[PDB]
Amino acid sequence: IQMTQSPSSLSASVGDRVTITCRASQGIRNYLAWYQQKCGKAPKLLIYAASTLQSGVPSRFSGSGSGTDFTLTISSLQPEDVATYYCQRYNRAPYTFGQGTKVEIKRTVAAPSVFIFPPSDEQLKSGTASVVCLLNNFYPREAKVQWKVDNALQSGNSQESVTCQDSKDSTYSLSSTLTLSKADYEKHKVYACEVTHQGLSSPVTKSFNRG
Amino acid sequence: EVQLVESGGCLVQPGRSLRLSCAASGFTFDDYAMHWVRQAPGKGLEWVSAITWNSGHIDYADSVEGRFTISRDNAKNSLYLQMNSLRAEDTAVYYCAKVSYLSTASSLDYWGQGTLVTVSSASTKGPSVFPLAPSSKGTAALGCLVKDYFPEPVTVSWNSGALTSGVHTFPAVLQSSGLYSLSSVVTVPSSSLGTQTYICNVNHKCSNTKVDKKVEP
Repeated sequence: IQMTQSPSSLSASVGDRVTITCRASQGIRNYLAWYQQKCGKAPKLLIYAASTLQSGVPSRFSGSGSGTDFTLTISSLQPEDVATYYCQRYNRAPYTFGQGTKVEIKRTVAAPSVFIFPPSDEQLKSGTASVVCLLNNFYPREAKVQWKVDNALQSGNSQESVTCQDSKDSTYSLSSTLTLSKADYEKHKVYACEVTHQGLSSPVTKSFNRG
Repeated sequence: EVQLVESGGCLVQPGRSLRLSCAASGFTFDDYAMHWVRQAPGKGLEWVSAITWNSGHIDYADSVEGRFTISRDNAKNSLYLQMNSLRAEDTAVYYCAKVSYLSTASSLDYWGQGTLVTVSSASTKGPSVFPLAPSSKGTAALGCLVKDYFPEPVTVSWNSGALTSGVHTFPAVLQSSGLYSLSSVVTVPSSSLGTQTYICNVNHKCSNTKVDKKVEP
């Protein structure tokens, strides 16, 4: 009663062939389905019977194996194949799902659009003041965002978010959110994020001066 | 067009017990085994429970034995999961799923969209919505800030859903306070900025609140 997908992650480029495996600890036989789950959506059945393919699912998803070692192949990665993939046994309970396998499409570098937002007067009436810096459509996913109030480089008081890679063009968007209380924000003037990214020849600093 | 709608679960206290429902339609309910599969926020799928069409056999996972109970009311085309002794770590999205064929040794070919259950003693709070108005910083960007609410989730649409191109609604991120915070932003043609009205519609189901902020330069 146990199934091991391998590997955990994999970033492939478009056109590539991508192989995920799934190792059953008992003898599932033909009794294995493969599931695709796109970001923030339910899962979809791609493959069942280890090797049959659900209607309208593209020929490019193809799985195989029998009994104990199984293997899903995506013969030509498209941009919409960035999902997470799961295997599952269904001979008899427990109908166990595999550990998962996240797959990220790998495009050329793309620098990010950068915006910045001082705190609403709406929010200052409520005591706290958060500044939001936006990173709009980029790859690769990593980027160093650095806050600086009066050039004093802030630490420990900002939190990032990041969207899933786009199914169309495989780009991320990030938001860092600096969070001060009206009293801290009201002392300083020079408020800035500055963004380093691989797609950037030199760092960017969008900034504003009020507070 | 087969569809499975889950409901019932929002916020629930540890030790206590909540009951998830899954009315189904668009196929003969009497025929297919049903499952419950759950996904822990930021974790894999996990198989919870299973039941034959005539409620005549049943299985649970070890994670679940002794606390949950699957059940089904074929007459009211509906599938239940009584969840007792809820632990903090039961917090997950809970899906029901029809079986491919007239057999239990069969895959899951339609999934509901799944209700989020959160297990916590903390109390529910609707969110403060704040405007991220467009200033200096060809195109320009504006958005909303959905601050300090609990539990997950909120839904943000723009201009009642008519606006969709170029919208980022970020994953909520939990704060020191223990409340979630959120940003939803759009890229817009700046040309329109003085003529076009942009409104974000936030809607926090678990606190009955719903707000419609209008963003202005």
